[PDB]
Amino acid sequence: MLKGKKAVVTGSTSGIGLAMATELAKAGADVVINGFGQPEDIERERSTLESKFGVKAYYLNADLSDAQATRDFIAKAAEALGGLDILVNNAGIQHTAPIEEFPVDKWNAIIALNLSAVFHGTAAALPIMQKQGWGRIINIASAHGLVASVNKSAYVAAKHGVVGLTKVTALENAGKGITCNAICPGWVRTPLVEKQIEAISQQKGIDIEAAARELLAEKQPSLQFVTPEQLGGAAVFLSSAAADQMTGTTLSLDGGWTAR
Amino acid sequence: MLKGKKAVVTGSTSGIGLAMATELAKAGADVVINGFGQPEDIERERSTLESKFGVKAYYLNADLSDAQATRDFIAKAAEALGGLDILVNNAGIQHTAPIEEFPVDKWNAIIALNLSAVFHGTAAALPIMQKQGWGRIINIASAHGLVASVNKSAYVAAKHGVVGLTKVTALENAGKGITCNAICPGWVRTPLVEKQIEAISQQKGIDIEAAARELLAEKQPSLQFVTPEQLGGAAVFLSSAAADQMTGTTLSLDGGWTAR
Amino acid sequence: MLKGKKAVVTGSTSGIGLAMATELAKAGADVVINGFGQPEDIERERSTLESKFGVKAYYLNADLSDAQATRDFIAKAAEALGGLDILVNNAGIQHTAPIEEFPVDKWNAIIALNLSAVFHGTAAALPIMQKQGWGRIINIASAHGLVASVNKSAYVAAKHGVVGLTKVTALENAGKGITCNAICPGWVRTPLVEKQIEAISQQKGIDIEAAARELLAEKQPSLQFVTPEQLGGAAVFLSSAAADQMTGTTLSLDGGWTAR
Amino acid sequence: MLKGKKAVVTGSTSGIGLAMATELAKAGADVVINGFGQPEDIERERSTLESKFGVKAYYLNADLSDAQATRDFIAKAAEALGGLDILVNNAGIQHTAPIEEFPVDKWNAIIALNLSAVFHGTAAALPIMQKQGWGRIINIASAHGLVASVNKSAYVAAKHGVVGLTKVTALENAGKGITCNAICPGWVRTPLVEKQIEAISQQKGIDIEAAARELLAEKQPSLQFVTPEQLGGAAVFLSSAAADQMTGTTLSLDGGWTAR
Ligand SMILES: NC(=O)c1ccc[n+]([C@@H]2O[C@H](COP(=O)([O-])OP(=O)(O)OC[C@H]3O[C@@H](n4cnc5c(N)ncnc54)[C@H](O)[C@@H]3O)[C@@H](O)[C@H]2O)c1
Ligand SMILES: NC(=O)c1ccc[n+]([C@@H]2O[C@H](COP(=O)([O-])OP(=O)(O)OC[C@H]3O[C@@H](n4cnc5c(N)ncnc54)[C@H](O)[C@@H]3O)[C@@H](O)[C@H]2O)c1
Ligand SMILES: NC(=O)c1ccc[n+]([C@@H]2O[C@H](COP(=O)([O-])OP(=O)(O)OC[C@H]3O[C@@H](n4cnc5c(N)ncnc54)[C@H](O)[C@@H]3O)[C@@H](O)[C@H]2O)c1
Ligand SMILES: NC(=O)c1ccc[n+]([C@@H]2O[C@H](COP(=O)([O-])OP(=O)(O)OC[C@H]3O[C@@H](n4cnc5c(N)ncnc54)[C@H](O)[C@@H]3O)[C@@H](O)[C@H]2O)c1
Ligand code: NA
Ligand code: NA
Repeated sequence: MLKGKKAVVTGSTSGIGLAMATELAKAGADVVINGFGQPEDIERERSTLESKFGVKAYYLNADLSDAQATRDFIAKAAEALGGLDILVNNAGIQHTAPIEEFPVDKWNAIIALNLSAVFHGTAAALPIMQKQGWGRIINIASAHGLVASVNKSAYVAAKHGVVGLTKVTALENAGKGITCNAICPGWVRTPLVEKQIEAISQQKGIDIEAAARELLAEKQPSLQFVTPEQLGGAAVFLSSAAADQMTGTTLSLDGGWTAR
Repeated sequence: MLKGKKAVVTGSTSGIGLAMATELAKAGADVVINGFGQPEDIERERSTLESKFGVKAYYLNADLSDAQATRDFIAKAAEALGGLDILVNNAGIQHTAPIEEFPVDKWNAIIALNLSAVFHGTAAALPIMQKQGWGRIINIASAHGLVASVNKSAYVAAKHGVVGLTKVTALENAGKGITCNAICPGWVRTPLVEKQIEAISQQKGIDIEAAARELLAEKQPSLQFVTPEQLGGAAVFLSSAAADQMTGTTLSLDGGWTAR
Repeated sequence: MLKGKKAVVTGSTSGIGLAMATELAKAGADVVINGFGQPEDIERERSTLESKFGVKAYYLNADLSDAQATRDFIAKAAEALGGLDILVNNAGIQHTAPIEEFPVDKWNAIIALNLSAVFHGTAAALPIMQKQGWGRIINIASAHGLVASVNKSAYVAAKHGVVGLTKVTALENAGKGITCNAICPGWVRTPLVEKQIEAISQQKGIDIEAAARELLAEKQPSLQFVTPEQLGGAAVFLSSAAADQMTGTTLSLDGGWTAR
Repeated sequence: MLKGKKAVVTGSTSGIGLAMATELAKAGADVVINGFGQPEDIERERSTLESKFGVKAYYLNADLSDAQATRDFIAKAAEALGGLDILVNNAGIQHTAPIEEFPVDKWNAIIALNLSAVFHGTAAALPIMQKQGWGRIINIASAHGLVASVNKSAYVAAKHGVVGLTKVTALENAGKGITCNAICPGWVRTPLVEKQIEAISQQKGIDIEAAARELLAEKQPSLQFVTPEQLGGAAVFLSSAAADQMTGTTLSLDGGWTAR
């Protein structure tokens, strides 16, 4: 556990990121959360981290598709926490279309958030971690950082990029007490995936749960979703001493996706 | 933690395997240990698992280079434990030489133990795990299951084989409550590596600790050994609920080896 | 050979790209070249393709860091050639620095050219190839699309991205007569690498050829550079019938870099 | 082309190997063929290589599941040819079953032929190639050297092993003028695959060509078989000067299998 640690999770107002923040707070870390949503919902989440788990929590709104806003977000997060031990670069978006129809603005948006924000956030965090001789950078990539699917050019490119960037970060900081790894989930039933399930259901003329089964069966041999709580557990493991020499690698929780 | 669980670790009389057994016993599992060594040392280890950690422990001697002996070992282990929830296929040997000089008997020995024993042990364990709808198979591969080094033809071939076999096991048992993953360590300073350090030291005419540094610097960017305790921690993570959808993959704890 | 084929090579005014164009022209393709340099040198190269190899050649200046300029370049190339059978996405730049010092504008420039231009060029080319039921898209990635090195965050991220994008392109166009693959070279002694050799030489206080040897020895087991002509040969192979079912993959010509 | 070169192809009495031998003979190499079959068919193939392509051809019967027989085969091949420039390690077998039912003798047979014979053949060939400062070792692995499928434990393990062994061979001989690479095909409609198609057809109660379509659709995005002639073309490319710095890698011709 992580008592005393200071953690930042991007895109933690909902989905995987919120489960990350929750597991980190449970383990005893103070947490900065981030992302979009209804103000009342976000404040309920912030206050819940504090009242359930007895840690400090802060919400810092920053649109991480902007480089300077990301760099400023990290600075503000570190100021709030009084340090920065663990950075989870999680915020991301999706858009599906074939390449020749793929909107240029969607390409740019996905590269900006899913790839460039990881770079800018890392760049801002590293000097803090380097000065204290301890850090964890945990990038949320995807099975799509290792393999491809149709109609996901920007996302697959970005996630592959994140895997590469994770490696560079690790190598540059090897031996310094700082590790960087990429968690690579398969399907997790958040709203990012519910939209894809809904789209299949309309294409096929089937109920939503039949469509969820079809989505799993195509990619994920276990035929079960990965959960946000499982991913939170993986982040806590990466943050532990057992993972001191785990750096520059991918941790796939994907129900067998990448085994075939 | 793993209270009530029944674990078998091959090649757990010393080295990584003994640390695996220790962490599993600490987490509350009963443990079957296995491997060669001085009878008094092995019995001290068995009795220590019991008296420190309050679990049952059994030592079953089996030379796992023999298929039938491996299959019989699993049966005897399951009988002793009253079940079999977690199998860690760890036993292995090494021999370095270039291919054209590599002894045929050493090729055969390394394939037999480092690869075939994983198959035979898995084959024996699976029906037990399938009937109870829960299992963990944890194969100890290597960074050398993903990349190569000179003079390690048999070992690299075997370890790559283990990574492949891990994938097949995972896919065949997808959704059944059984996962199979391969831990892929970089250098860990056991006697298997001390022999290689000694060999460098003689080649270079340097003290042993200088030779250990040279061994690390060539391969392992962190310039630190991975520890057996870290690997034990990884095994405990793989055995946890957070890893229910982690299957068919590799968990590299290698100080950056495979990032470059 | 490629008589009658219509090829476009980005960044073919010098370096690898010019060797690509040359091999394609030798094989009988008409070629559009592209890139920066002295006008007289570029025109000499264009006219040389024609007079040596008896093909048509065109130079179209476009700064491919701009999306619309890339898309317009493809349209103009296809108009010049009367079609578009083979697209080699080669143009790229490099900049070395550690992450926390890595200029934001250099990150943006490298992502724009080395990754985004591949997307925009592919997007523009695909409908042409889809309508004729034959095409080759050949992306020039790197060993750094598969593994990392220090101080190359943007480039490694971009090149990993290219490998991902190559996979998506291949899958979206599977069976259509169009393949997409990524050539992943190790060191090739162009000006992009000569700058790095010069930088080592100054850091170490050694002559340039000693520095070239040091650059090779660190990464490239063969201790020899890959040549632009070899890479041109690989492109010609990818464009051949033997490669009709080679799609979505990487072709490493790297002197062993990625084997270890 | 390969005029004057001396090539050996294991398991070249039929299937992929015979197409390998044919392309090598077409390119001007003398060829030793090997494998089982009807004596009259094998002699017709040998004599055809000579009369169509004007090269010398030899058939040497050796059961390559035996180490010493493999090593002796290489010696006899080199004696027949007057040298040995190109070795294609192709012979292989398949057997499908789940792990817990997988015959021990089939595990042993597949490891012996598909993995160990590659080692023994390489070991025998290397000193010949080392003394002349030129060689090509071309191992026929599979998509199953990179990823898994159910019911193929031994084969996947073996093929992964071959990929590892290829890397070691390459690294040990880096810079010596000898390269070693693994061709990794997807489905090729030989008798090894026809048996699997027939098995699907009986399971599903469908005609053989429907079953062939189902076999492709599951794994191979292009929905077309790879041909033996394509693979022969890849071998000829690997043997060319363009591939002098291609070593230690995999060349996937798999219709997109490994892209997803
Ligand atoms: N759901 C899956 O199956 C899955 C699988 C693998 C990887 N991923 C990755 O996990 C991460 C989280 O995905 P999720 O499924 O929880 O998605 P989600 O849509 O449920 O949550 C996205 C989060 O990011 C925030 N966000 C969006 N745009 C932002 C911006 N410009 N700046 C700051 N925050 C922003 C949202 O407000 C939200 O908090 C993403 O990187 C995604 O690619 C998801
Ligand atoms: N040490 C490292 O750096 C390292 C790194 C990666 C992977 N590995 C792998 O970890 C595993 C353990 O290695 P280690 O370094 O602890 O080695 P070790 O030599 O210290 O221990 C080997 C264990 O296996 C047992 N053993 C040997 N032959 C056996 C046989 N025929 N049957 C049953 N048991 C047998 C030994 O008695 C001992 O208990 C091996 O598979 C090895 O390949 C080790
Ligand atoms: N040299 C190597 O060792 C090596 C190895 C692997 C991959 N690569 C890749 O090969 C490709 C070519 O590299 P190179 O070594 O020949 O480099 P180079 O610097 O010699 O040539 C780069 C080419 O791209 C052009 N170019 C640059 N910016 C451009 C822009 N904005 N728009 C259009 N054209 C532009 C240049 O004018 C030139 O024609 C790059 O993608 C590089 O990443 C090179
Ligand atoms: N067919 C495919 O889809 C496919 C795909 C990828 C890889 N492969 C690999 O390609 C290689 C050739 O396969 P194929 O499909 O042509 O099979 P095949 O069954 O058509 O041919 C096998 C060849 O090996 C010979 N052989 C068998 N046992 C032997 C032994 N003990 N000693 C010497 N020779 C022996 C046979 O006589 C025959 O010449 C194998 O390694 C296989 O794993 C095949
Ligand atoms: Na590597
Ligand atoms: Na895959």
